[PDB]
Amino acid sequence: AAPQQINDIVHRTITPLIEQQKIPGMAVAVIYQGKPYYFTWGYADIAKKQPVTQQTLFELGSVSKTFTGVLGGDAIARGEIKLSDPTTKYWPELTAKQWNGITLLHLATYTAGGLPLQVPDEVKSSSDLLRFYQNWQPAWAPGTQRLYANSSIGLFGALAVKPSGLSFEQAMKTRVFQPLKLNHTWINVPSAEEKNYAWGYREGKAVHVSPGALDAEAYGVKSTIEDMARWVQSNLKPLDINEKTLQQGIQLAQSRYWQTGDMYQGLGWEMLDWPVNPDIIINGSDNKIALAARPVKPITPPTPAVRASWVHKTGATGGFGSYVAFIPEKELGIVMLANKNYPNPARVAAAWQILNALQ
Ligand SMILES: *C(=O)[C@@H](NC(=O)Cc1cccs1)[C@@H]1NC(C(=O)O)=C(COC(C)=O)CS1
Repeated sequence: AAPQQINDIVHRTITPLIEQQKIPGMAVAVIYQGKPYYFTWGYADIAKKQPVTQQTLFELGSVSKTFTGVLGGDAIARGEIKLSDPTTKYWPELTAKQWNGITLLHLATYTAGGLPLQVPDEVKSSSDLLRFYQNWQPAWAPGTQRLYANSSIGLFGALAVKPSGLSFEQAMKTRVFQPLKLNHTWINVPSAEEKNYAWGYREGKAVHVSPGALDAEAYGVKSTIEDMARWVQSNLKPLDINEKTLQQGIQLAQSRYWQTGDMYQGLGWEMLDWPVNPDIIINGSDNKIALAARPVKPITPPTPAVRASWVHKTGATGGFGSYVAFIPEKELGIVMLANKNYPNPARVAAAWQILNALQ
């Protein structure tokens, strides 16, 4: 069991959320004074009456970008890449003139100048990808507008692993998942684990995310509530991580590279100063704002990770909705995994109500 205050706020917050949003299955972890407390509701498979458990795998959707950002941070710490490196250093075939001046930093932080939200479904092979990026015309100069984009950070992740000689999946397993003992976190779910893979539900139909180019880097990780609680713990307290470059990569992913309004862009993670205005984070998570182009101000040098921050990331696929938020100064965090893609503001409002009650 958990402290009664945790049980109380979680039951009082999540129960009406599930009823109002018609969520079939949900798992929540609260990290309180560094320790995890787990809660499950509902079904991973409705028709087959399989309950959500602490071993159920959920599609994290864009929460995957936090792993990509940390893996990139680890590569920086290893001396393998620098964020100021030009994109063309790692992909010399990207010869089109618009790529002159676009750095890894711009890719990682969605500031390359209008790379689109999605890689087109028609783009599958590395030859298709090259044609896509060679034909793309920026709307803005690099480093002026943030436009959230799988095609931007997805390319960052693919290029950041090139010096290592490893595939993106192998780099992620060897350099992030394995050192942190994330033993049930997968880019590709093995056959033997399919029994634990929840179905997502979209308009009442059971669905799983479809393959797409750069999916692993941008939205393709599946994980359990236990592994996600450990991921939060690791990002809350990197000084407990023994592998020095991973410790440093976690810190670098919470550095503040750009500001827009009151939010700061990290590597994958986004941050605001704590205490936050809850209306700012709730309303800012609505796709009307979160997917819009917004002007950025550079932070030179990037601010080293600030402990008194609200650090967070939403994620979705067609059938799933996920949210992670944590406050390093308070040793406090939350993971919310659900097998329905329900509106971002409802996730953020519930998470803030829980964490604010426990601060
Ligand atoms: C990040 O979470 C992101 N999801 C993906 O790009 C991965 C997906 C694979 C299949 C469907 S989404 C954002 N999620 C969503 C969503 O609500 O699912 C978006 C909504 O898109 C528009 C347009 O409103 C944007 S991409």
